[PDB]
Amino acid sequence: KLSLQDVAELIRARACQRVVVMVGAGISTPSGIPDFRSPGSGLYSNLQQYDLPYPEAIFELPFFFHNPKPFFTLAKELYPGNYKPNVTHYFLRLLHDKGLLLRLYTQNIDGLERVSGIPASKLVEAHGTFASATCTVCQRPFPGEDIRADVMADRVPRCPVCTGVVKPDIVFFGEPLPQRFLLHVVDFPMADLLLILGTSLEVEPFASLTEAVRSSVPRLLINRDLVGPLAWHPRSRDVAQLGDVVHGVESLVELLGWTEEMRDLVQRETGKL
Ligand SMILES: [Zn+2]
Repeated sequence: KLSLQDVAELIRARACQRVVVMVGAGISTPSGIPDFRSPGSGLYSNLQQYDLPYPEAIFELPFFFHNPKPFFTLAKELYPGNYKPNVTHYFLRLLHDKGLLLRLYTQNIDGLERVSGIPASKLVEAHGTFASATCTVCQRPFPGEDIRADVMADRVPRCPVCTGVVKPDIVFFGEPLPQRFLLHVVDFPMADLLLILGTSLEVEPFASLTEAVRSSVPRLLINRDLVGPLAWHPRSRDVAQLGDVVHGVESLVELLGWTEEMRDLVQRETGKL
């Protein structure tokens, strides 16, 4: 058995230079990111004014092409700017800056990884991103920055060449995952540490990735509770810090002796923001 502290030591001793992180919704709740599926919110209330059989319909093509305006409501809401990364995000920013981060697989679409300062090439956004868009009609690619004004103005972005709808590269139901997902073939075998923050590991094939790391490689789950493959097939080098994600992360930063540096990075970074 290893403890959180033992993992911290591997990092401190420089024995973990190729960390692979998987993270889910649990890291973005702190930043106040609303759940579109959860009642009681401002965003949930918004979508309720449209004719939708359930909230998940905004992620279905047939609905989109019937009426795109529901989706673009969620888009406006989640578009970069509205929200600020949290300590969880900057922690991953730190790992990058110490040359310790091999890759960061995320299932969020809120973009808070890009904002906290992590480079597209270190990221694999498994659910897609608002940081770019495709024309539905002619297949043309565009910077998210470009449909920005239309999305904040409640207008349906339209392609300049053919004037079709320009859609953020989010993944809808039935859609194949982004191309970058296939980086897992080379990232997981090569990982010396696997870190899993704030995800309940139900959605496949995301969950099954935790089974791609070598048995000699520790797997650390920081999360509300023990979940999926980590729960059903345990491994001897598995460590769980069960509890509040933010709390658990501050503990690791502590055990790593990164307190000072984290406190700082968080003040440059949200300063600017
Ligand atoms: Zn077009």
